[PDB]
Amino acid sequence: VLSPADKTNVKAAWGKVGAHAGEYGAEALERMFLSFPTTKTYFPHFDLSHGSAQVKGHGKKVADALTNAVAHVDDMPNALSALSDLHAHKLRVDPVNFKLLSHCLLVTLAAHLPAEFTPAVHASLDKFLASVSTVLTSKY
Amino acid sequence: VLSPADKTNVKAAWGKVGAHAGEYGAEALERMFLSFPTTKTYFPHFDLSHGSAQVKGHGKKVADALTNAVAHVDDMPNALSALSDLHAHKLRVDPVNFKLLSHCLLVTLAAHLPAEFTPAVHASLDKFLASVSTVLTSKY
Amino acid sequence: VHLTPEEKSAVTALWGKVNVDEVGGEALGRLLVVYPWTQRFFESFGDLSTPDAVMGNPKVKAHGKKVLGAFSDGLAHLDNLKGTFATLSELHCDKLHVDPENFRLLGNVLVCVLAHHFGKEFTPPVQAAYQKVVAGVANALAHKYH
Amino acid sequence: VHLTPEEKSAVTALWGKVNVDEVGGEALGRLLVVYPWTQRFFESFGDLSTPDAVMGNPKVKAHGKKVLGAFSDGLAHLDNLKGTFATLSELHCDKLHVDPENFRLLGNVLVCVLAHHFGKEFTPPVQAAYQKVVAGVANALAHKYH
Ligand code: HEM
Ligand code: HEM
Ligand code: HEM
Ligand code: HEM
Ligand SMILES: [S]
Ligand SMILES: [S]
Ligand SMILES: [S]
Ligand SMILES: [S]
Ligand SMILES: [S]
Ligand SMILES: [S]
Repeated sequence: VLSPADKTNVKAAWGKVGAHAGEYGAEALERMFLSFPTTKTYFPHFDLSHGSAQVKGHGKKVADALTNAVAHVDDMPNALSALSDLHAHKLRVDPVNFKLLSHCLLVTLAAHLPAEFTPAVHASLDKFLASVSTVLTSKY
Repeated sequence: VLSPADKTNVKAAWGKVGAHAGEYGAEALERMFLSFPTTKTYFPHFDLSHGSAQVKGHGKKVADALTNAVAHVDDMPNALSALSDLHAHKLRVDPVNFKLLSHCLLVTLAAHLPAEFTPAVHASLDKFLASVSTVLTSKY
Repeated sequence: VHLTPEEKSAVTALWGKVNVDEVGGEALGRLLVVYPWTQRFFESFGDLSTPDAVMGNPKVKAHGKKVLGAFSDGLAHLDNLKGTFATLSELHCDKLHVDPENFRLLGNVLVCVLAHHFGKEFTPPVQAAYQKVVAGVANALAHKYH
Repeated sequence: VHLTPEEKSAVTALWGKVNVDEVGGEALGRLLVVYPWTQRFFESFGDLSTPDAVMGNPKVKAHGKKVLGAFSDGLAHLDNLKGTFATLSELHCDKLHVDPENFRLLGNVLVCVLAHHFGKEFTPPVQAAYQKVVAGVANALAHKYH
């Protein structure tokens, strides 16, 4: 359950992310691949090297999915339904891995938004990413 | 997402549990306390010895909560709302522990219902208990 | 890991009654059915589209026999699980990159299979002893991540 | 755990710039705010009703200083974390019965605090090195469960 204060906090922090959203998604992916190398096996056809155009393009897709979730925070199962089908059915992503990407997204936000990443906003963003992760794993 | 087949399977297996529900809840609790001793710290005022009347009485409460969840499987957040408030706010139960009790409930069902505990029903019961656990942890 | 003599007794007496040709396939099949993302690692096994296809799959039964033999080897070396599972750890960690959370899952599925097979014989104290074993095996298999 | 010389370099250079009187309290406070069930273990700390009360609590800052000192000790003994954290493992496991998943959580909160404090300096490779450290500390703290 995202509280009213949580939704306000998530809107504010992601709103300050602005047009960097694509770049931050790519950085979170690189953080995950380097910190948690098991996650790399899901992208054998990617070049995962730094500066990879495939990682940059994918990070924009990830950021756009989160932006969609923020914009439809009261209706996330519906908004992310096609994405949950993809991850669970076709890609068969291990649910553990959503915790890893969520952590790397928080680290990325912390490293870029020193003013916004207060303890209260940190708590709200963690609950938001946990809620997104719950939706994306709901379809095994 | 519990599928239609999952709801049918859970109804059938729990329906066969019958009036043993109270006893099975108490056995699952004992299984958890012995297998995962960290869980005992939540019950310092309980006598956790075998045959304890407090564990027997509590196991009936647990079984009745699951029976309520089965009977309202399409509306579990509402049915379990007061229970989720209790576990998250007042008791502050570590979310890890719901996986431990869910596992011990499956073990208890497996040990008592050899005919019902097929792989398909095992999968449905695991998804059901994961759904109950998600509701009970939704309120931190 | 350290089992008490009573814990060792409980584990050993039950394991001598296990059908070593079937219980491994039963636990592996249930892992693939209950935790479907694990099917990602078994694409070469063929039909896993339904629970009956999984449990009836001969490659699942065959491979489950090898998995159970590894658990049997762990039961015989309860205080050198790390050395026992060293080559298995390099396989699962360095080459397969299985997340170690799934080692815990398979161990818990094995416990469910033993409860199903032995019924009331699989008492809470007997379970508690088996949870120590499967936790120790999972930890040893994950040492190459540690 | 084994860090490469480049990983050791990245970790050591950043840690020498950490304010050891504040970062521990910041990580502990955020743990209590973000993962509220951990407040179960700190009833004697007083007002934890709001995030500002947690972060401003003097007992939180004081205890966080001890936690950070333990991480510093781990950084100095990267290949004997088990011996380093032995008495701490008995405290958290045998006497407090903290679930070891929370050791991983606190480690990840520390990583978030370091990213917040150091910004772009906390590069993905620097993070990857710190994840190895906090994973090794968590594993050593949990050895009395293992
Ligand atoms: C917050 C969590 C996540 C979000 C919002 C997310 C979002 C997305 C999106 C938007 C796509 C592209 C959909 C399309 O192009 O049709 C995608 C694809 C994909 N995702 Fe995720 N994802 C998340 C977590 C993960 C995790 C944890 C993994 C594995 C470690 C993963 C693995 C993949 C893979 C393998 C693809 C296919 C890439 C390709 O073949 O081009 N995702 N994801
Ligand atoms: C499927 C999961 C669970 C269910 C259905 C469940 C259900 C219940 C119910 C029905 C009650 C009594 C409510 C009342 O009397 O007002 C209760 C109380 C309680 N539960 Fe749970 N519970 C679950 C998991 C857990 C876990 C994992 C823990 C901790 C390891 C836990 C700890 C407690 C405690 C400490 C109490 C208070 C007991 C007392 O002081 O009398 N519960 N639970
Ligand atoms: C307690 C946990 C486990 C044990 C004891 C175990 C045991 C084994 C054994 C004995 C082998 C055969 C190695 C050989 O042929 O020399 C094997 C292979 C394999 N295991 Fe496991 N396993 C465990 C968990 C898992 C899990 C959870 C997965 C996937 C989700 C997995 C995936 C595989 C794969 C893909 C192979 C084939 C590797 C190859 O042939 O190259 N294992 N395992
Ligand atoms: C990396 C993880 C952790 C480290 C390095 C760490 C470190 C420490 C240290 C150095 C002490 C002081 C011991 C002494 O005074 O001699 C301590 C005490 C304590 N820790 Fe932690 N800790 C960790 C995780 C946790 C977590 C996650 C919790 C609770 C959720 C926790 C609960 C406590 C409590 C209650 C005490 C006080 C025990 C007492 O005074 O008797 N610890 N810890
Ligand atoms: S790759
Ligand atoms: S992704
Ligand atoms: S107790
Ligand atoms: S409970
Ligand atoms: S396996
Ligand atoms: S602590």
